[PDB]
Amino acid sequence: IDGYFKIYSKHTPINLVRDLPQGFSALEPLVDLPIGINITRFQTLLAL
Amino acid sequence: PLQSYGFQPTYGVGYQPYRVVVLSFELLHAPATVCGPKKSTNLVKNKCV
Ligand SMILES: *[C@@H]1O[C@H](CO)[C@@H](O)[C@H](O)[C@H]1NC(C)=O
Repeated sequence: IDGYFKIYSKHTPINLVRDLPQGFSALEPLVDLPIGINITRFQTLLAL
Repeated sequence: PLQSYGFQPTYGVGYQPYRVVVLSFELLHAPATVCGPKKSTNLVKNKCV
């Protein structure tokens, strides 16, 4: 949002095999990032 | 292309080494990140202010 980058995080336990569970939970804000650069796409990073 | 500065304490004003620092800055291409202190005062209660 206007250069500000905002990430909202939520830690929660779960016991299910593969799919998204059913229930209600909210994501509290974690930290706001004043980056100020444009973004067109993204890519994830893994541990080898 | 380079000549070496030679400074001695015997030099007068102008010939002495004058350390110079310039603080150049960029204008509003992003959210503001660097600036001065916003002063804060003591807290008061039980009176409209
Ligand atoms: C990102 O790219 C768009 C594409 O036109 C441009 O309008 C925008 O100014 C760019 N962002 C920055 C921070 O330069």
